[PDB]
Amino acid sequence: VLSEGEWQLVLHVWAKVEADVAGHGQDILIRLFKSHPETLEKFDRFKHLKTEAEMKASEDLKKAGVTVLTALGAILKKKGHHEAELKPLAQSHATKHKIPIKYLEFISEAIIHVLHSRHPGNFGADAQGAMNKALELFRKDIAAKYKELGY
Ligand code: HEM
Repeated sequence: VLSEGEWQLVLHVWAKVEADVAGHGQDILIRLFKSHPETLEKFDRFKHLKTEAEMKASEDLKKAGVTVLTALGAILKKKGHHEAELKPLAQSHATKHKIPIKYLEFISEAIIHVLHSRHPGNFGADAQGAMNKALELFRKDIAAKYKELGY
């Protein structure tokens, strides 16, 4: 459970992302792919991309970044009341895309990495704490649906 002050922090951080959704989302996916190459293999849509330059130049990767962050942004703004929004993502990711929960931990770390990279001196220690908590809560709640389905 996050406090109100912690959710306020999360959403102030998210306001930074909303100023350049496609940029943050592309950066997040690139970091994920480069740090954890097994993640890229799950995307028939992107597995042609070999080099970071190709990833950076991929307009479709930007579009995927918008899609991901649009969904995560809406989720965060529910401030934990996100059962309706998580259900379809659990189903798709566990059963169709075959994404292990470990890879959600990896994308969570990518988010923190990219926020630090883009906002040096402006991503506060309190904010990092709160954002970690929010992402932990998301993973816990998705993980429960995975467990249900045998994943
Ligand atoms: C914050 C975490 C995540 C969010 C909010 C998210 C959100 C989404 C959304 C909204 C879609 C499109 C709708 C759907 O199929 O359900 C999608 C598709 C997909 N996601 Fe995720 N995702 C996340 C993490 C991951 C991770 C970590 C991976 C892989 C390592 C992954 C792999 C995929 C794949 C393969 C697709 C289908 C892409 C396509 O072929 O168009 N997702 N995701």
